[PDB]
Amino acid sequence: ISGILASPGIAFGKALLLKEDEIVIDRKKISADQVDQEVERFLSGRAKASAQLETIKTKAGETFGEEKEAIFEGHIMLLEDEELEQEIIALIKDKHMTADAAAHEVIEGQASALEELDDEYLKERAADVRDIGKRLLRNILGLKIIDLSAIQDEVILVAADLTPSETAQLNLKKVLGFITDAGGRTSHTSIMARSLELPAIVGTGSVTSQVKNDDYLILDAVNNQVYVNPTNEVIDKMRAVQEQVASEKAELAKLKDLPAITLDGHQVEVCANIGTVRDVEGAERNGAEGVGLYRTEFLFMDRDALPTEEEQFAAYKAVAEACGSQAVIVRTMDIGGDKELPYMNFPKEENPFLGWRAIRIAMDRREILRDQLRAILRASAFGKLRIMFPMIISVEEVRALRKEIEIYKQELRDEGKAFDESIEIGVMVETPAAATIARHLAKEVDFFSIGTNDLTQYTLAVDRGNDMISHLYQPMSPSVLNLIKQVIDASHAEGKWTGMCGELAGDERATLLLLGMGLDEFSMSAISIPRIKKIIRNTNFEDAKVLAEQALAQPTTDELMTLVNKFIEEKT
Amino acid sequence: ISGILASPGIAFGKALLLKEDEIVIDRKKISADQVDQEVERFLSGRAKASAQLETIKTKAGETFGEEKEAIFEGHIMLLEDEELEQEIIALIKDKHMTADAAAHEVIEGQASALEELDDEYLKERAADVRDIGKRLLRNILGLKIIDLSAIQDEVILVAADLTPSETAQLNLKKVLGFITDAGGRTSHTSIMARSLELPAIVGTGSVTSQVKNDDYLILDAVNNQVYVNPTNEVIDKMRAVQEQVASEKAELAKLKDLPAITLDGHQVEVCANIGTVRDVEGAERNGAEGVGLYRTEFLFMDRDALPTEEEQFAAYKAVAEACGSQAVIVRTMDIGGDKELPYMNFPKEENPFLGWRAIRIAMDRREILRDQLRAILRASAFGKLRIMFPMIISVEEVRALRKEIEIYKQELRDEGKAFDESIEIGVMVETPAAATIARHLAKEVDFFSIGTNDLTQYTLAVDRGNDMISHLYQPMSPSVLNLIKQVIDASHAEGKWTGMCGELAGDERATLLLLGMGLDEFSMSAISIPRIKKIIRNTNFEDAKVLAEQALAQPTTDELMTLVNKFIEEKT
Ligand SMILES: O=C([O-])C(=O)[O-]
Ligand SMILES: O=C([O-])C(=O)[O-]
Ligand SMILES: [Mg+2]
Ligand SMILES: [Mg+2]
Repeated sequence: ISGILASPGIAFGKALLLKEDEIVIDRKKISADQVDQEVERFLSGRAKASAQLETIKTKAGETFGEEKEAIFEGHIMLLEDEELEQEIIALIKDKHMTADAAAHEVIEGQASALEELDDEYLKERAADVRDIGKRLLRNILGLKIIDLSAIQDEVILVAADLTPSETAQLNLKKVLGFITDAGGRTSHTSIMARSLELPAIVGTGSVTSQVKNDDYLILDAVNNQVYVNPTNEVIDKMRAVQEQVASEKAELAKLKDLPAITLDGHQVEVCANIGTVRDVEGAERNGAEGVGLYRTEFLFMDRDALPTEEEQFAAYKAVAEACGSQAVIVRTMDIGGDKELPYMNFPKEENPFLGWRAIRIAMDRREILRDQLRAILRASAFGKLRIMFPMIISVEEVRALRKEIEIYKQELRDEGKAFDESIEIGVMVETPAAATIARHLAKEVDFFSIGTNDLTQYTLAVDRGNDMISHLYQPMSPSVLNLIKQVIDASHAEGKWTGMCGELAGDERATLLLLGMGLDEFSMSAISIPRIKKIIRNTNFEDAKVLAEQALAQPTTDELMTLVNKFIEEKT
Repeated sequence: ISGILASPGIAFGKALLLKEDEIVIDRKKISADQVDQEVERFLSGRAKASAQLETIKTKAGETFGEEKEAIFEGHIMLLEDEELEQEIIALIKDKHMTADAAAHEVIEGQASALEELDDEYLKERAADVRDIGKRLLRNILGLKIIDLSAIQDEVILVAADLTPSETAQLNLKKVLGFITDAGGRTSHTSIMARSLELPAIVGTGSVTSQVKNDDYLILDAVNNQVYVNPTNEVIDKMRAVQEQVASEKAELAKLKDLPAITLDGHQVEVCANIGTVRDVEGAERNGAEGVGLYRTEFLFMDRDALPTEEEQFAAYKAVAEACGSQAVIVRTMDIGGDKELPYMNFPKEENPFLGWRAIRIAMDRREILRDQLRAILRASAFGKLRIMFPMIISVEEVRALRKEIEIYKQELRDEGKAFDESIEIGVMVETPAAATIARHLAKEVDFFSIGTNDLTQYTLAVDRGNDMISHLYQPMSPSVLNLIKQVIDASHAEGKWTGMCGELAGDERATLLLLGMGLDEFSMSAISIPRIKKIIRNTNFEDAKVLAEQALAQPTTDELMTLVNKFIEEKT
């Protein structure tokens, strides 16, 4: 069993397949003698659904507050609705339906009626009822129940795939790692997982049919294997591997306070990519100099509804303050990739990653763009904040966004609300357009950050979440690495600088190149900070610059890798 | 009603709605009277299914021959198999399911049984079974079945969307045009419609909800308006609008033979993109000097099976010969973005346009690449052909494919099979990767054709299919133009040439820029040949260079549109 290394670590744990068992309704009519057993089946499965809910309601009386409780209390009501035991019981008795057939039809009726009124609030109950519907049915049906937030024991997730949203809400005290059939190194799912410090392997093809619930697994995400029901002998070897990983952390932690300077005096900034306030420890721990990218999406995901200016402002305030004196590049919201914000019901697209994403959504719905930009400016009252925009392709877009920034700024001035007047405004360069037009853009913004995840996806036209072509996904191709050069240069030509938060900035393989190409700031998963700090400290910039120039002249990846390879053999 | 004009023309006819209708199975047990009913309901639902295939089968021993007719003979056989009649009947009668729920089950049953055996041949029979399940189930549930190839009367098609294959199967004598909710100017479906000279308007809000089956429309794909049940004095205005349209042809016609030479002596080629020998007619009609892109996919969607070496050869030979002295640029096959061929049953992808497309397939399944290249080469013994590859992303890919050609060349040599030893090989530059490494690629090929539909798509990360963001799909961006220039220049630096088969070549607004930027070859829908020829014949080339240069420095489309306009004002 072998996939793509996604997020590092070794994990020892029982398998939990997130793959939910299908609701198979028994459709054979029942007999008069059965009528009692079936009533009791439903009453039994209900009490069991009502159980799980009481223990999700008390959980949300804590880890979510005292309002999240009411939400789940309202659910319990929907389940224990006397219109339901009414209709359901009558279906079993009067039409000899299975308790599961009955539940299925009473629920559907209940939900369908609720929508058939012209109400947004009743349109929500119908979803609630259908979701309570499932819980009940699956409880009646005997099927297992999987609670991502409320996992009980230390497990390793095995699924076909995982959404960043799903990955968000994962209980960390309990999930030790995950493995998926599909995905790729550079999915937002894999990316997130890196800052959750959660080991993950993703391109497995078919883990979901090589692994069964409760198989003991060692997710070796150092050497890219999973072992299913391993011998004690294998476990022990894997425990030595686990320990060896810790020794490295220890040796590498010696770099924590050291700056990222090359042997010849060239300093670059080494920052962390974050998603949430909590990722900041990771950052402190790994010697971050600040935050090169704050993916605000992960906020919008962290919840069940669209965060207000108020709540965002609280959240960006906390991150700023949690970064003490250190700066933060807050990127405005990038939803629409492989980043579902489900609670919105944006319609399906044939190509989400070539779709209505990030900047395109906010510009379609100023409401969304206004709250956010407002929330960030108001929060730049309490920290050194920069603003950055995802998914820029045109100068036109940048200009429009600046207008908005200036409009929100006035509104703030007008309402006696403080913001850092000197706030720097930058643009992601993650689009072959933005790279092509970089000279121009460098004139309109304060800085760049290269998103090599998207730039690669788009340059090479390969979907970053698509295992089948992943061998074509090559951020280290002459294609992408020359676009990267262009961007960096365009920036310096205008006295501006370029960061990188794409996963390449964290890849040991790229550091010398990136370094020699004039990259100004490396933002990465906190875990990758020390190792990259290491190569930077053991590198001579001027030699890196000569190397990067011959590597980028190479016509194929291997010819290019080769140059890098020889250099590293000669230097070591 | 308006959307995005896709294919020019004005059609008059009754609406034919294309039913999205998705099969809903009635799982609820039926009552005991409903039995004779549903039994017969199945048999007749099937009689219909059987009937509709019966025309399709005979239209096959005509348009193709006995071997492609026998395909459906088998389909019929699988449909009429009494092993499924018996099973279906049993579940209606004994287990009291609807005709559809039984039929759903028995189909799924037979299909999974076939897959369970480890036989490529039966996995194919599986698919057929499922294919014919669909038709059976749609007939059982009386959902309408429009066989695009056997449309009775002159209609105008109205549909959610329309896939290239679908468009391929349109009875050209009876469908006079179409209108869809979704789509883009540059979607392959749109493009095919141009060579069929089929007026089309895509990307309306909701023509589906606004047009009734059998409404009288005047689809005006000249001015971008659809009239629903037009007033007779509107039926008149339009009829006169159609007159102007016809005179426009008559006038443009006069250039049929004239070369594409600017006033000051600069010549370019101007050719037709084609799909099928049948398009050669339009090309000759519109003064094409050769074929700049022979989208071989289209030939593949002209059939219900993968065309073998021999079928391809014949098809290519015909084209080569229907082109007389003229050169055809045969592109190897490009399946897998918005152009699937259903008969391949490839699996779904999250982003087809960033997925396993074109060359990525032929390289993962050599039989496909081999048959085809074999066929092209052999056809080159019969007329001037060139080979060109789609979706090229790296120098790696090109070398691997040339190496492939060389192998296939020898085999032909060894089998006593002529091929043009002079045969030139080039590549689509339609990826920002390709554009970026254009210099490198130019050493490795004889020529380039820039696919701006794709290049635009990836450079801007905007899906050619996605109407919601169509406003961002701008091949006339400073970003795409720059990349165009960079490619042309690459060509010229090696002493090769670049053509263009993307829709920009045919776009009146790019013609002066494309020209000024030194593009050697334009290839388009045949219908665009005269407009562009006209523009070319009436420009001064030197002036265009100056224009091009200016345009390439603009950071904004608008600013670049201005140049173009002041030119047109001052210069003819
Ligand atoms: O957003 C990013 O970090 C990227 O696309 O690489
Ligand atoms: O294939 C093409 O011609 C394109 O993408 O423009
Ligand atoms: Mg990105
Ligand atoms: Mg193309």
